[PDB]
Amino acid sequence: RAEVQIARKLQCIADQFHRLHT
Amino acid sequence: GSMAESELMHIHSLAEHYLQYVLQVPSQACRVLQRVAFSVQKEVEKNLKSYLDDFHVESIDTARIIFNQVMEKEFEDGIINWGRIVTIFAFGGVLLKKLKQEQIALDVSAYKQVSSFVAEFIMNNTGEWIRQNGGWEDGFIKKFE
Ligand SMILES: [Cl-]
Ligand SMILES: [Cl-]
Repeated sequence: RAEVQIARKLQCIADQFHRLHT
Repeated sequence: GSMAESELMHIHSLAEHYLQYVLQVPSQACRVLQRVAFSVQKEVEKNLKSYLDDFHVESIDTARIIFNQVMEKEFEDGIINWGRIVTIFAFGGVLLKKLKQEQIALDVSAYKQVSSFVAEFIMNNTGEWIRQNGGWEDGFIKKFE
């Protein structure tokens, strides 16, 4: 459960970066 | 070939330098990568503090297991971009900091061990994508210009 919420947060952060820089 | 080998060694240098930065152990991609990856690491440590507190990273093997399980879940959709790549370095630092706090076996070389599994994941999951998308100088750095 902890690994899923971490992974999902990293996905979300990665998305944030991707959206900002494109 | 030799090109894939050179690519892995370059990724390893990037990972080693980032992790050295994380632990204050004594190039432009390195500089920008360090800043953005650290901003991610800080976000994770602040916002997922209780989840990170559900793990005790008492050994290098435990660090590797958790890194791979989390990264595998992150990357399960097969999506690759520079944002995603940055998060791999960041989570490696997050785990290295925990390992330094919680490791039982004396390990002064832990950042070297972590840099190796971090470099392997990056190469194995994103290495081809990196060369297909401008590499570090013409791809990654250009994201900031
Ligand atoms: Cl991106
Ligand atoms: Cl190497």
